[PDB]
Amino acid sequence: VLFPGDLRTNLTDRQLAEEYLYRYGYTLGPALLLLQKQLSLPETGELDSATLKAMRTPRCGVPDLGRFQTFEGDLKWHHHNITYWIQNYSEDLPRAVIDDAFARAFALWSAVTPLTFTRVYSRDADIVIQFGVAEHGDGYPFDGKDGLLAHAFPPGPGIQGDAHFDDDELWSLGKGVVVPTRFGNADGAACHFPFIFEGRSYSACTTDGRSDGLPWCSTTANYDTDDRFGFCPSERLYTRDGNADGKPCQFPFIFQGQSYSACTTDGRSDGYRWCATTANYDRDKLFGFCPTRADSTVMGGNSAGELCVFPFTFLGKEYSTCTSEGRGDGRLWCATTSNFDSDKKWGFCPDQGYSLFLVAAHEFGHALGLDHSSVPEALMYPMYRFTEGPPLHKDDVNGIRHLYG
Ligand SMILES: [Ca+2]
Ligand SMILES: [Ca+2]
Ligand SMILES: [Ca+2]
Ligand SMILES: [Zn+2]
Ligand SMILES: [Zn+2]
Repeated sequence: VLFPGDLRTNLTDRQLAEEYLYRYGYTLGPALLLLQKQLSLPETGELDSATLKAMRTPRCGVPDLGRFQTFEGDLKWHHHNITYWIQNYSEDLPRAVIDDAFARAFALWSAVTPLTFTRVYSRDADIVIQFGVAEHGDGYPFDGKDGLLAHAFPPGPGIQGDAHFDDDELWSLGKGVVVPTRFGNADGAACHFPFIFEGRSYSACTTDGRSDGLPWCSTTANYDTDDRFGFCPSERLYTRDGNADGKPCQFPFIFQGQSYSACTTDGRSDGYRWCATTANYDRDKLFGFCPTRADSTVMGGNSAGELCVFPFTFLGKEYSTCTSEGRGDGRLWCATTSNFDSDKKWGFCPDQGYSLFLVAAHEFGHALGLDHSSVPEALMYPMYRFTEGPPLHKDDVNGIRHLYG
């Protein structure tokens, strides 16, 4: 029926083209014609449906023509060992997955050149890596969800060689929120969203098929045929850090003489959720931090930030997984209370997100001196499109090789 707080203000075709052609350095037919060449679209010189479809797809924020500013130097590194510093992390992913995605993105390039990359921990690095949100320190602000996904600067001193990723995007490995599991039979392997269990398709973790309320997930596309799974982040299964050694929270638990039935911040200013791992913290003084559940935290709607509540009632019916019921755009949402028919509290469920790996490899191409390829399947192509294979293409290789070795 109706979804309040769902805002539709996405720009019209003309405003979009005007901004896009301005932002990526093209500035209408002459400009459009250039854009179609850069992207290898039919060169019609008209704002056609293929051109609009492209302006509407997520891409890199680095201009296709022109540069961000005047840059110092010949824009090619002149020492082979390049240093990089990861100054901050996105919370959408396990810090280790982030470290690894970047390491792998760098490896695609050290592979076909004499360069090598070594992780460092100071602003000293040749390449400083950072997650930022809108205005983030350099005068080239990001645009909120889905516009440009990131950007980087050519080789050089200062901000040059740096790479920035827009944390308004859901960062992942491109196939749904990255959720490493605990205790399944899957060795800690990550959840495979979407997964099939007893029929149904799940795009998040569920507690159904269980009675203990532990959210789990298949680690393959079909659990029914594979029997491989693991448990998702839950304070009912484990806790992190603290002194409880990982033991699950116990509800309820006494603290400051007060009885809690959920994690809490009382006693902290850093909004971190924690809980006692025994029925009484004052007596036993054992506690741990409640892990965060990214697979089912909604975006947008009138409850951004909150968790899907399953099952939830929609049109008298019961839903136990994210749904697209009630929508014509097929997108997934969930209610953030058990009854949506009365509460109307909802949000959109996490999507595939953007591969931190692919985007980083693309941006590192810039931090090394490369520009945009006009070859659709090449890594240095401007637009984002998720693919499973190795991403360096012949064109990327010819380009990085023209600069190094
Ligand atoms: Ca630098
Ligand atoms: Ca964006
Ligand atoms: Ca984010
Ligand atoms: Zn780019
Ligand atoms: Zn930036």
